[PDB]
Formats: sequence, structure tokens, C-alpha cells
Amino acid sequence: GCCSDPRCAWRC
Repeated sequence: GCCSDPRCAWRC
């Protein structure tokens, strides 16, 4: 998942 990565979760 995207929300799995911090580089994405940053905006989750």
C-alpha cells in the first residue's frame, strides 16, 4: 500500500 510507506503516509 501507499499508506504503508512513510514517503507516502506522510500525506495519508
